[PDB]
Amino acid sequence: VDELLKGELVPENLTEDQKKKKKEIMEQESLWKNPDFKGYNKTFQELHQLSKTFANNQFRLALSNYQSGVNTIMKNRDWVEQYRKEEAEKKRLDEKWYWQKVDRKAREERVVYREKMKAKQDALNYFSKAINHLDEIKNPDLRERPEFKRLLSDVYRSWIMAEYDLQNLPQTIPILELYIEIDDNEKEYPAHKYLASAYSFEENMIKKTKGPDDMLFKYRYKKNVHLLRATELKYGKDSPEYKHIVNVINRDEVISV
Amino acid sequence: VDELLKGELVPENLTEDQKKKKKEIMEQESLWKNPDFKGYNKTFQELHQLSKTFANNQFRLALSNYQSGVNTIMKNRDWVEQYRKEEAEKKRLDEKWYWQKVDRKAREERVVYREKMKAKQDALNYFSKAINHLDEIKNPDLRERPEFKRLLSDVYRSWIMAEYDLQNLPQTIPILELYIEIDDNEKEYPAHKYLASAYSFEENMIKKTKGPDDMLFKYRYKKNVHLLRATELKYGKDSPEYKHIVNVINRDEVISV
Repeated sequence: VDELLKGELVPENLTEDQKKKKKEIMEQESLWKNPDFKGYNKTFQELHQLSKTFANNQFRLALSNYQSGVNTIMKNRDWVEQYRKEEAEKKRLDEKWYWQKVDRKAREERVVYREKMKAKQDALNYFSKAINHLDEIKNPDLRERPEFKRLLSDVYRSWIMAEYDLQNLPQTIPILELYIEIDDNEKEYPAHKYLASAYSFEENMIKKTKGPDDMLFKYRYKKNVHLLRATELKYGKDSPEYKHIVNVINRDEVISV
Repeated sequence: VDELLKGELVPENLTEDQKKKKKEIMEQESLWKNPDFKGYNKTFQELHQLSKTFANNQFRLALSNYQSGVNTIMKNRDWVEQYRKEEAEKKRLDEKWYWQKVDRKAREERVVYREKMKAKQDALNYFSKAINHLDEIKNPDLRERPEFKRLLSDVYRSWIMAEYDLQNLPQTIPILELYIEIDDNEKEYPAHKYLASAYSFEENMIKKTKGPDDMLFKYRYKKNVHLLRATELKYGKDSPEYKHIVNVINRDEVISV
């Protein structure tokens, strides 16, 4: 089942009394129809943010931004694939020595690396906008629907992957922790694999800058927990990989005998 | 019986009158409930240092540091054992001379000695922190409990053992003397063995630097006293070993006939 097939958050249209109640409100607003009205006090007008119309409108804005960021990554890979194909298929009439071939290859790598970093930053901008649109949906009931969770995981997953490619490891930690709190996302080993690297980066920075010992241990403890969890999720418990990790964790961690 | 099994100093929870006194104070503190209060005069809040909550909190901090220091020492021996195992099992395709094997061996000894001292220094910092935590437990009654004496000896013993390895012998004298004043640690021959070496170091320094003669004798006398006591505690009085030490000490000391 595809949760984003219809491109909507909650379908809005049953009680006879409720239909009667809605009818009189419609007539009341007809009497006071004033498109030029602007409420001095915004408290009443801000109640619209809890409506289904606001959530549906915000959902498509976040959906559109998510799609735009996805296109940026996909087109970048397609262009890079095409670029190497065209570079290899063109003739080199002045290329006869091996060190010339090495130098040409390094030029291609710089071009490819340059465009990948440029694409990642553009895609992250769309994902960051997609995050902001979803964070202003203040209705708790609409936040638990499968459609909301489907997009929120996809937005977080793409954002974390792109932010990791930009070497922004510390900024990936808060999104990853919110990621594993949705449905059964905690059971996915890739989500725990990144947290292993993300906390390892934090641990090195505290050690490199000679930071507080309390922060050093908290990051070191968090690093092993998600590193061990990923080993269990991908290779299984009591596996040879699991046994190897425990020895590494135990040697690194502090134990009392 | 393990005094550190529960990891606490004194278990905190009976008289009807006392239960009434505790009731009225709790009511009074509710009236003046103000989490932002900060006492301008520190004398009254400093009385919290005599509480059981403070002593338990300090005891657990010292316990945490003691465990970390022992982990530092123990993990190092695990690494040293593993390092020697890995070195012997790797292939040496470019080693054919006896002096080459001697040369390769000496590097491993230098690597091992370098890492051991780093572990000893790292563990010593944990023990010195553990020592400081216990010193600010100001309640004499809580200092006589078996749990406190159990941890105090263990912290002192590890700190003394580590500091001797860093060749800082004169620093072990004050800690060793406080060690043999707790329970029946005075009957341990290792305690008096260390004091014999430590006071010998002090005797040489006075002799070498040509210090006062009075300090030369005092370090010499203290050296002999603990040297003889260690011999007695291990091999027994009127033993062949004990007779050997008495001949040495009498020859070394100055006597009048």
